[PDB]
Amino acid sequence: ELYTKYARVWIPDPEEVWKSAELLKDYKPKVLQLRLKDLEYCLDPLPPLRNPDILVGENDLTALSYLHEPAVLHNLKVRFIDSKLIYTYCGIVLVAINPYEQLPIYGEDIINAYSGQNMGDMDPHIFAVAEEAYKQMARDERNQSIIVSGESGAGKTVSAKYAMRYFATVSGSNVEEKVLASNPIMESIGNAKTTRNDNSSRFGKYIEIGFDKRYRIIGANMRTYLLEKSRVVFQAEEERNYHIFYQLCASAALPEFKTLRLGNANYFHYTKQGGSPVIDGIDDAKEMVNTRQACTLLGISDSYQMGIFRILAGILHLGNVEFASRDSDSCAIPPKHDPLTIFCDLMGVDYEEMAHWLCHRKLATATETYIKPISKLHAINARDALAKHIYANLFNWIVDHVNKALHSTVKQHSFIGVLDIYGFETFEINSFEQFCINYANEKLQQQFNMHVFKLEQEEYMKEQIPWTLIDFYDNQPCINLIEAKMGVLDLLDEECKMPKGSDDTWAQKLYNTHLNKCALFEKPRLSNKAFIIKHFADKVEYQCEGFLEKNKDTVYEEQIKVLKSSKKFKLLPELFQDSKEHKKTVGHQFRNSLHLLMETLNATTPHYVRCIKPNDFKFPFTFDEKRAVQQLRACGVLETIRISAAGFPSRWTYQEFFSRYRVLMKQKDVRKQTCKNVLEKLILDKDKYQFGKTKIFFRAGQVAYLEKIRADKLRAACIRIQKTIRGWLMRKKYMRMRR
Amino acid sequence: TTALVCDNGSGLVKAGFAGDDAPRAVFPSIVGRPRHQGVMVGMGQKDSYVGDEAQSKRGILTLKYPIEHGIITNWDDMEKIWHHTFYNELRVAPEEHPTLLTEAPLNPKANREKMTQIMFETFNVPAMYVAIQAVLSLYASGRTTGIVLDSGDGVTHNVPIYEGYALPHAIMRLDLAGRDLTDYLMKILTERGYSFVTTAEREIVRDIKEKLCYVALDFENEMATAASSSSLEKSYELPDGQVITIGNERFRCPETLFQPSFIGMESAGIHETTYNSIMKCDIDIRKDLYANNVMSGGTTMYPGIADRMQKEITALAPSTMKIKIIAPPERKYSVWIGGSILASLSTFQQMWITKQEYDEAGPSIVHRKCF
Amino acid sequence: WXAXCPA
Amino acid sequence: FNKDQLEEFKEAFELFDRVGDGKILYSQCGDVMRALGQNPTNAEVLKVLGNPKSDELKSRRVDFETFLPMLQAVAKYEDYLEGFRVFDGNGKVMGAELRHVLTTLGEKMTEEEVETVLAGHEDSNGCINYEAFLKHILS
Ligand SMILES: Nc1ncnc2c1ncn2[C@@H]1O[C@H](COP(=O)(O)OP(=O)(O)O)[C@@H](O)[C@H]1O
Ligand SMILES: Nc1ncnc2c1ncn2[C@@H]1O[C@H](COP(=O)(O)OP(=O)(O)O)[C@@H](O)[C@H]1O
Ligand SMILES: [Mg+2]
Ligand SMILES: [Mg+2]
Repeated sequence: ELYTKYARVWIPDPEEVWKSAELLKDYKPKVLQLRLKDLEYCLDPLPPLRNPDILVGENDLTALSYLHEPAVLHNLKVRFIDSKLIYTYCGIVLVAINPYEQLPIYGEDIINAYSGQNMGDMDPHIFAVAEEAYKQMARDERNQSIIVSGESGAGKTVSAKYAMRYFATVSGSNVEEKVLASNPIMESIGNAKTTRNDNSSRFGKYIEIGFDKRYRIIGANMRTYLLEKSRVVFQAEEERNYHIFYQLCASAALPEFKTLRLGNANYFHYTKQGGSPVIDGIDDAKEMVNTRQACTLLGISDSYQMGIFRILAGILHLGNVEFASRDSDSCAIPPKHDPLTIFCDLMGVDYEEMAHWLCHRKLATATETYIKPISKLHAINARDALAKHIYANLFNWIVDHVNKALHSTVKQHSFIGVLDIYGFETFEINSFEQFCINYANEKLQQQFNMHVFKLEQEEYMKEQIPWTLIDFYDNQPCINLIEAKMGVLDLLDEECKMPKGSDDTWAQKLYNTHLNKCALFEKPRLSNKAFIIKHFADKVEYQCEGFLEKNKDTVYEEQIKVLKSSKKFKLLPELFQDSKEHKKTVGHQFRNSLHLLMETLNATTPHYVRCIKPNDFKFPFTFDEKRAVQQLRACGVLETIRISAAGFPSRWTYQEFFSRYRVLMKQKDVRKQTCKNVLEKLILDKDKYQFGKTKIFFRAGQVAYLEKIRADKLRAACIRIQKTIRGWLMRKKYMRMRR
Repeated sequence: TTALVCDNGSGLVKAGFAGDDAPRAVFPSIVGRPRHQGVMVGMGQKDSYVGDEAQSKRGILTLKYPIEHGIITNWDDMEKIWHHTFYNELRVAPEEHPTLLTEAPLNPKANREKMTQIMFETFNVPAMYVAIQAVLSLYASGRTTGIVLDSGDGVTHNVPIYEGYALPHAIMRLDLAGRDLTDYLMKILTERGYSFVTTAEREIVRDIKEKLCYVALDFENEMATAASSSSLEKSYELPDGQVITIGNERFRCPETLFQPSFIGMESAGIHETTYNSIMKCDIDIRKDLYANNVMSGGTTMYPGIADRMQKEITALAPSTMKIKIIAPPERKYSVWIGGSILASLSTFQQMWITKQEYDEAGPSIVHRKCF
Repeated sequence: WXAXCPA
Repeated sequence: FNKDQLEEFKEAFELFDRVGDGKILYSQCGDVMRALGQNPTNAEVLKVLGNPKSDELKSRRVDFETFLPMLQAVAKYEDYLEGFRVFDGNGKVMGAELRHVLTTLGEKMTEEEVETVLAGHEDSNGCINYEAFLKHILS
């Protein structure tokens, strides 16, 4: 086909995912002579091939003549490292790479320059997609949403913030600063530390900006979804539960808190467990003074704030409660016990009532009411589930009162929504907390694939081409593996019912049901305990050991009624006020939260932003191939290029096509009538190329073939010109030697 | 949707929804007909009363039980009980909700066939299943492994289950039951010159049995002591305020469970059938059947039956092996709670016998699919 | 029943 | 070549001999070929020269008799115009662009050579009539 001497090729390499190569001698039809500093290289039953250098650095990654992982990686690399352009496009999908030191680029003059004009005309930027949302809302009168996704620390929150600053500056009427000032609260309650960075955000946060009929900004409304609350009770090594607990413990030396009798961070069972009481970047006692300012400036009264902190310390002290077993059947609390005593005195509820209700459970039918002892295991489950329920209701209550501080009672014609959510993820131990995140990204990228397919089908209507050239990958067979009536989340929640349940038996029940009944579920070769799911991004392996103990929530209604009974301070009844819901396991409350989130996004036509983290070590403004490839695969950008490469990825206006190729093609032809012959002259068949009404559609490689033959021809022209002017100039040198 | 779970003892209907914590309806499974002349023209008239109606009016009524020893003995009474259960008591249309039904381990197959036919033809429940009660008691008590002694109003049966395998040769059935403690109780109360000779009156006897019976921790001692002098003797109020006074005798009925020689039953007491059941079992399992004894069903509710069992089976077992008895205070319900758990397991959804599959298969399907 | 007992 | 041609070419060759040995350098051979009407490429020049190495190209000397077969071998408008029309479509060419391509593409020349050939051919806009420039440089 084509592989020829002085062509360039990309070679796979262990150190950096691809390396530049030059092809030293032409190919002929199993082994190649290459230069890199010399190696011969080999083929097994062909290497990837490299775009012409003038296209490298081009603005939209779809534009490239050859579309493959090496080219996308390089075009990002050079554009970030040399040119210092972070924002990039693939199709409709913006791609963003955090410069990780600040830049002029976000200033107001750039906001103005991005206002009012097509995002395809201007250079790619977050302002460009924000402006397209702002336009499409008024063009259609359909609400618009923005979806921001990546690894922890990729710049999701800062991308959201700049979209907010854009809306504020375009519309100009304050809501903006209250929205910004909400962030320290939502971090402190909602962010966590993980083995791969601090300040991961373990929930998904949606800001609704609402508009006047003339699209001026009236007010802002906040929602949250997919919160992850196993982290309250349970933490893996070098993890932390939510920051607020550490900030609180750090407070304890200060007189206002003092009556809570907080310990140090190691003291309490919940903060103890992860093993990282101190964090290297943040002075943790210092941070909350910012939280308490943010509460004050956002309309949470000093009356409420101490009630919050009293509830959190309540949770910690509850957690430190210790159970003495009697028997297989029964357990008890030791006769006088300090971490329950202080707990009750914080909350007010009578110690002797809680000591009974923690340890036993009621069950009654109208004739007869019965009280059972429960084992130490179920008592510990109950205690932890109660902690998770208090925490979830506190989170909801704080979000509600922030909403009350953001809302204005003014009426809303449409809204734009800006959404920040953890990206698809893989770590080299995976456990139910991470399995949920991966399943949520399955749904969001169902929506993504169905939308991008629909827009290409519409573009092929707008400029007439048959549908059949389009066909697309769909991830419904995987969601049916996770979410349907015998899916992993269903067999998991079943064993929470089962009389004796354990990871050893749940794994087995999966294998029996799934293992040869599917092609997406596969057993990791050397283990019974793990199982592997072939997500759209990757094969991912999960360890069953975590799931059942994290999975389980049941709060015994007595312990809530006993908390509601408090008269000491009024917040605590106020949380519960607003059943079948109490029985629901975490897996089920997650499925139903994601079904809400999809009910909210399916109402709306999304735009997308993706953020990728250059490097593990937080080095400024430099890039490591070996992460980036993984990130770009986890964004689905690589399946986006692979699908487009299967199609007609490069679009050309007839006018730019004329401009570039006129130097190739002859004056005898004179501008679609020219192309009608010239394209068949140059290229064997229409299968390579479509004529659309105002555009041309090429199968990927062909544009490089054009550029190559154009450059060869122009070199021939320039060579002949030089040699002609040399001939007479040498006749001048002859006349000078005569002189 | 959520299945219905409905349990027919001889002695109660217990019904409610799958995944509910405790049954939504309990009432005695008893049908009463008026026997006397109705005088008052324009007063209400009914051809039958069911449950707490027949309770409220019993003096005027012949009360009869449709179920004798877990066998449904005439079907229109039963049909009328189920009708009252779904429509009046639970207010649920059965067509919308599948149903789960409960049976003693050895009773005739015709019971299952008729119980199926009435469910599909009369109510058109979407799907049905039938479960052996002793299987359900393990679900209720959170165990995979145990021997269950389960004793109802009409039947007592043993089923050993090791690690999810029932073991059918092991399985034993006695007809000592609450009803046939009561039918003895009347006859010995005659020794004190009280007589209770009609079914409405007989239920008063059963209220005596429920309130004042207890099990002798050892029987010859108290039979000597109370006869010598009685502190123990205690006295009960009939519905008209007559006080009647019962001495040694209140233990003598529970003892029939341990000595069917009184009633003239061939068999040995429940302790010796429990031991002979484990002796039928393979010696490998027996160590764990001895530890997980589960008591089930209301006839077990008599105070001290737990400790009388723990004591008396220990004498039969070898000393090296050790005996533990489990009698949670809710055990009367447990056969229903186990059905609440079983009906909600996601794997169970394949288990069910479905209107299409019945309509093709004939009601004999319940033997083939259900067990 | 049908034989050995009344039901 | 006839006797008259051989005499004129030998005389011209001897005029380019700056050492008196009746020889020119390999590196001057191309200059002599162009002065004698040939327009060989550097590849063609090296080929008739025998693809000389830098050292012999700059210092090895050959007389006319060895050059002559090479001149013969080298010896053995509308395309040229279209080639110039490449850089046009008003019939002009930027002086800056022609300078850039001649000094940066192909067998790159020095800025002084390009200035020399381009002197006087561009107008006030900085446009070159390429048909006229081509006729001029072919004369
Ligand atoms: N566009 C940007 N310009 C400058 N700094 C950035 C940018 N994006 C990210 N950063 C830096 O990287 C950090 C991590 O991103 P952030 O959004 O705070 O975390 P997350 O993405 O998990 O919410 C930011 O706090 C900031 O220090
Ligand atoms: N609290 C009690 N103490 C003693 N006997 C009881 C008690 N409750 C019920 N019974 C007796 O047990 C029988 C009912 O038990 P139950 O488990 O409802 O039977 P079934 O499950 O067959 O309906 C009746 O004979 C009743 O007299
Ligand atoms: Mg964030
Ligand atoms: Mg029973």
